[PDB]
Amino acid sequence: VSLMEKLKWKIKCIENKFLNYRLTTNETVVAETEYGKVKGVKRLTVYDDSYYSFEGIPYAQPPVGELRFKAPQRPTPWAGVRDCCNHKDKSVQVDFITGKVCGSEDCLYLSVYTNNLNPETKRPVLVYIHGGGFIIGENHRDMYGPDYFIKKDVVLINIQYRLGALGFLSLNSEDLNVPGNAGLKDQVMALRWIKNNCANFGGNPDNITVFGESAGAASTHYMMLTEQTRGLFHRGILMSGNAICPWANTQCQHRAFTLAKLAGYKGEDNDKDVLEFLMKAKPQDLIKLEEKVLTLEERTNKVMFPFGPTVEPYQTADCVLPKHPREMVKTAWGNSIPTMMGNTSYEGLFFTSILKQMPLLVKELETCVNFVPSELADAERTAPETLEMGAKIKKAHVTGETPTADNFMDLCSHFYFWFPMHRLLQLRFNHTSGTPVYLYRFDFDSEDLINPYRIMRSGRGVKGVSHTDELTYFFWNQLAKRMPKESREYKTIERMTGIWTQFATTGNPYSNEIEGMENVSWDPIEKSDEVYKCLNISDELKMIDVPEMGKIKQWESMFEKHRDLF
Ligand SMILES: *B(O)c1ccc(C)c(OCc2ccccc2)c1
Repeated sequence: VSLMEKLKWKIKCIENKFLNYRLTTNETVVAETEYGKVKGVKRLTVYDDSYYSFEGIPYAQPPVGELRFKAPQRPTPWAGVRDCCNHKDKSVQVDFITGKVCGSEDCLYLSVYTNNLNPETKRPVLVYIHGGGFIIGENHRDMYGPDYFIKKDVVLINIQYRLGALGFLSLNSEDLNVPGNAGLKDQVMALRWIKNNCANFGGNPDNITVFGESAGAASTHYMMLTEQTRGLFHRGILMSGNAICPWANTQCQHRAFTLAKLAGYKGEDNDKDVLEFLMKAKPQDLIKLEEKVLTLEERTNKVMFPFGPTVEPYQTADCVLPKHPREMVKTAWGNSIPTMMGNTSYEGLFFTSILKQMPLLVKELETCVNFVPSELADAERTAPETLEMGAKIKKAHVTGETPTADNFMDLCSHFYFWFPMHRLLQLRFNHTSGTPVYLYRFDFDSEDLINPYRIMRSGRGVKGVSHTDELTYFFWNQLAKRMPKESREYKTIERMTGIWTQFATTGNPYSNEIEGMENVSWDPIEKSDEVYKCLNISDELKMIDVPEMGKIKQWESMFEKHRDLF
């Protein structure tokens, strides 16, 4: 990231700290939890609203020392009152702006926000799980401020969970108790805390909605898939992701040795010896070297992250993913709660910055063989069958005789988001009680209000609605500002928080009380539908057939001779 954007960011960080101070009030409050009393504080917003804030509520023991890489442990209760008037640190990660490692192993906290601690009615509880490819992210209000949602009468909860190798190391040897998915197990424990404590904050424990974007959507989907969470919540929203996205899981059991060897491990590839070395390493050393773990071959085959959610090699008490996600869909309790899913109208624009530094990626579209789903592709991607499958992809996205950068990013929209969504819907339809699933398409484009991901994707002055552009209209961030009440951005904020709050409340995202939705008839998807309908969210709200449908069917056609793997 440029020095200009670095200094720009440092300043906004300095501005955030002062604005945070200025929007703090002297009205502190104490709430009960099952682990003890917590002290919160009332905060203000730039729109002259206010909310009660509890940050730094632990839901697990700090996963340090002998607990590194292990499933989370219930936290120790306290006598007296715990200070929750400040946030804790984020999980150890590379700061995308600075390039330096930041955060802490001591990161298993959540934050609780509401405009009223003693509401007349038990309120809907909305639980946000952040994305960041399971390797970055936080619940800090500089990125995920509740300032917009607290205009609504709900309780909003933002969780953290372990990232990177510290969250997702996985070792085959059963004796070592490192099966993988520690970070997902973190989420499970936070959800359990939420179920048992939201009532203390005005929440209705019988009306909880879990939602997340990108890896947070994959996370939400995992929480709907695993038996560990059966009946814990009542609606789910998957924003630009789910568990069967190719980036959402990986078999990484062999990569722990590689990481160790990157960090100076001397010895043999043995799970016990590799673990012992990894247990003593500085956590910042491991996280910084994570970028080097994937092989050239793995990158070529579109493995995006070395460590992430995995199929656990053996079962344990807290096991979250005993089988591949496709399999877990067959029996998933979450198939039977109201569900909303969606994507932006140009997801793949997110990969602009990556394409810039690696222009040759565009030549992958010559045959598109590298984008053929890995389960269908041969190892070298040289089989004539793989060339045939790649030709189907090529026909779907290459518009001229030579592929362009926009063809690449259009392709990415489907490989990473739209096609996995299609597969999920079709799979789920064969295993559901009949609860509704609604689709949205976020198609609102502005650069008058942005979020820091625009900086990371190098999308300043860039047109189209990228992966993460919707976050701007759900959460306050330190790059935001007060918008005029009549502006299209402000209207979109009210629309997005409105629909999300309507869906969380009733399991149905339609309400006549939301501006622009007067002529909207938002029906869910049925198994018999050959064409998906979605609410296209733009300056106007309009129900349309998913424009991406034709391309989606073209991807599906690669599976013509392998229907059992679709
Ligand atoms: B969603 O959580 C997500 C989807 C796809 C990608 C590539 C992704 O990467 C985020 C990231 C990239 C580079 C460095 C740090 C984070 C996230």
